[PDB]
Amino acid sequence: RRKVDYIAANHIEYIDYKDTELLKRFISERGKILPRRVTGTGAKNQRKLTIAIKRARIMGLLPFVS
Amino acid sequence: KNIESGVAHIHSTFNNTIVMITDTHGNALAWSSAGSLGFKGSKKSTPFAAQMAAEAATKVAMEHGLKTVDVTVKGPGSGREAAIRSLQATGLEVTAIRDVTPVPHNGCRPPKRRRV
Amino acid sequence: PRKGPVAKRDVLPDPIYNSKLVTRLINRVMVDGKRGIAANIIYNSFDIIKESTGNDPLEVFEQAMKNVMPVLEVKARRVGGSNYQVPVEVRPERRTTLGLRWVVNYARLRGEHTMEERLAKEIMDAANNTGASVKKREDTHKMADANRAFAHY
RNA sequence: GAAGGCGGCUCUCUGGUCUGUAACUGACGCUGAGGCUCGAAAGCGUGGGGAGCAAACAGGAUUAGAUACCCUGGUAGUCCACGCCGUAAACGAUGAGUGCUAAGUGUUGGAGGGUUUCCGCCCUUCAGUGCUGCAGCAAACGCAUUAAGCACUCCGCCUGGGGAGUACGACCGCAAGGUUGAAACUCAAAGGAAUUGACGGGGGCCCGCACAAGCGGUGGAGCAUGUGGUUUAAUUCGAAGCAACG
Ligand SMILES: [K+]
Ligand SMILES: [K+]
Ligand SMILES: [Mg+2]
Ligand SMILES: [Mg+2]
Ligand SMILES: [Mg+2]
Ligand SMILES: [Mg+2]
Ligand SMILES: [Mg+2]
Repeated sequence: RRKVDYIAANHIEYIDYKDTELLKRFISERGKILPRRVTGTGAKNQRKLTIAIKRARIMGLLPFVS
Repeated sequence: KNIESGVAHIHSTFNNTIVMITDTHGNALAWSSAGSLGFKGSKKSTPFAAQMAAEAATKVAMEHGLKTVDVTVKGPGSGREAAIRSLQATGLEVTAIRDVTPVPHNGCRPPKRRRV
Repeated sequence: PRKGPVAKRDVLPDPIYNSKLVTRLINRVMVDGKRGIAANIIYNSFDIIKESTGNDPLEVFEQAMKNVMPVLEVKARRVGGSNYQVPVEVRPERRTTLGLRWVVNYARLRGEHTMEERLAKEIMDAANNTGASVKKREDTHKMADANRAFAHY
């Protein structure tokens, strides 16, 4: 279905791993990253989100599990 | 001996379930299993065997003294539901449930399949 | 059969006691269509029961059937390389059939000189929970409880 | 990414590709034997390391046997650095390059335009990546702007099956063995695709004293009868799973 990206709608870019406020909504319980087909992001932005989230995880901003 | 509450550790597998009741900081308070009850062969892999295990462990634990438990599930098998129902029946109020099924994160090489 | 259940012909009551268990027991103990001999055997046996006990023979027989009728059968199931049993909640008719069968068989197995005496002694023993039929009941129930693990199957 | 192959994260160095741009060179290109380079996994050499897994191997089981499948252990090896090996169902089982040839649909990276408060939607276009499908092609299966169509350039390769990827020779390699590569003799077939059947310790649906539920029997005794062997002068001939044997 035609769905909208948060990022595109918000006109946000240069996704920093610090942005927990934006990254935490693309995460399901126990830290798993929501699929693109669930959320509705583009491939480029989705990959940037993956990298930012993994950075946040290693930097303690977000958990790997739980 | 007499305490308030602990945890329910239920290590269910394809061959056996092992129920273990422990204090929240870890030091155990009771345990039991199908072989302990007296099951053999494939009977160890049964919800009824898990039920009897939970019964015996809860009896001993209540004999020590407690009221409620948290539930820490782990492993395959179908004894989970029957054992939890039997915890409720024998008296322990099921405070909460969580599975801690270990996700290897691609960590180790598992063995071959049961053919070739 | 493949085409579903079959409804059975009704039971004819007993002329004197007006019961169905009695007539069906006649049919059980009968051999080669001899309702006359079977009925005479049964009525003389219940005459013995009236003789040695003031309770009604029908009530004593009801008590025996309550004490012999099982509740749980074992049913066989072949899971590949191992065939094993499964407990089974028994239908109320199957209960009575097995009861009459056990009673009559162990009665005629008893070592007395007439089927009258054999059956009467067996029924009284069953009503007092002492007979081979009750042993059979206990055996089936113990096996059901020993294989109780297969409640799911 | 040329392939093999490459998935945590950050940094250092580095390669190729795509889009527009139309400034510049001005046919400088393509293919490319022979050579050079890279090249899954196994494997070899030297030295580290070794959690788990695991050839070999041990024991238990199974089995008529089980030098196997199953189980419990477990060595090399799997891993790191260098140097060798250079093989694969190394497969899109389809060489590379260029052009032309209905359309549909998704999708990745862009660009342009017409809208849209932006987002977004729409139209066009390039480079890839999938599915459906017209023409045509195809022995058929199937392919079809990512061709197996129409065409052209070059390279590699085939001329029945086996013997045989063997032998001889040469080259390569520490070795294992690799690359090149026949003949004698032998068959009148080997093979591909598809069709009908049959079969399946393949699936689905259904049925039958088929199982289940039950009742009563045979097999044990004696006799009757028939049959097989055997004896016999002959023990007349026929009948041989179900479907021969009162
Ligand atoms: K080595
Ligand atoms: K078939
Ligand atoms: Mg290797
Ligand atoms: Mg197609
Ligand atoms: Mg049967
Ligand atoms: Mg016989
Ligand atoms: Mg006949």
